[PDB]
Amino acid sequence: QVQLQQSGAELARPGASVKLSCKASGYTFTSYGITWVKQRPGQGLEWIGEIYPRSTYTSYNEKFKGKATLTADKSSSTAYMELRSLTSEDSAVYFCARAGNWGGENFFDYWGQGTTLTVS
Amino acid sequence: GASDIVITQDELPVTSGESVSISCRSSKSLLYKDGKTYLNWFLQRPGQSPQLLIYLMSTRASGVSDRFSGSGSGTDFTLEIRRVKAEDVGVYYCQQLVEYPYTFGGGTKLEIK
Ligand SMILES: C=CC[N+]1([C@H]2C[C@H]3[C@@H]4CC[C@H]5C[C@H](O)[C@@H](N6CCOCC6)C[C@]5(C)[C@H]4CC[C@]3(C)[C@H]2OC(C)=O)CCCC1
Repeated sequence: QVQLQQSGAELARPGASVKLSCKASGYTFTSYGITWVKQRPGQGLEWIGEIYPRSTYTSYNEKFKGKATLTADKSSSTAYMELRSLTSEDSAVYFCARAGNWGGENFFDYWGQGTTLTVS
Repeated sequence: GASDIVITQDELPVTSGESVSISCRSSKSLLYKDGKTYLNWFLQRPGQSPQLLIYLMSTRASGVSDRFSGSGSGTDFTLEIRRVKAEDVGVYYCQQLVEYPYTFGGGTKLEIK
């Protein structure tokens, strides 16, 4: 059973940073990637970026470059997203999801439950 | 981003057991040189994570009811929802994966009468 388990909701102050985690289990973590999505309260979905721990490959939406930093720890099958210089626009639910390989399988097939960030 | 692919969705309360179709248009073709069309449909139920319904334009994801079907041309797409149920309530999104950045439509809400 594939599972992605996200860290708990957080309250943060403007100007602070936070580091959100996404723990993967039930499959070979390094055979796939992890991708992150933002949803502001009441709003749509936005793609942040992806990371592939085996090759270290990353891709970012330019909108989030230097707001979001994606890392991964192969030794614990955990992906991280650090959000810096927080503002009220950063209040959202952040999801992680699996990212797949060439051929288009396993893209956004499993999701974490989301982490709510509230910037005060 | 000025050059990002823009995805537009149509708007729809649906009577239980009736049917709706949701449409999605892309500003560029999502048909890649490999012959596949990189268009996803998601349902995000309230308080839940988005669920992949359809990928590669027309392939139903594992676990998804055959009440959902996807079709399209490469620039225009449709999600058919048969025999609508309470569990179908939420926001439907289409998403393209043909080019970076990946982009989503603005969502289509479905509410049950
Ligand atoms: C069909 C085209 C659409 N794009 C391609 C782009 C493709 C990626 C290019 C970069 C690769 C680096 C990475 O190191 C690779 N390794 C990970 C470890 O295992 C072996 C492979 C896979 C990798 C992430 C590719 C996976 C499939 C990628 C996302 C493709 O997208 C899809 C949805 O299939 C083009 C631009 C936007 C996405």
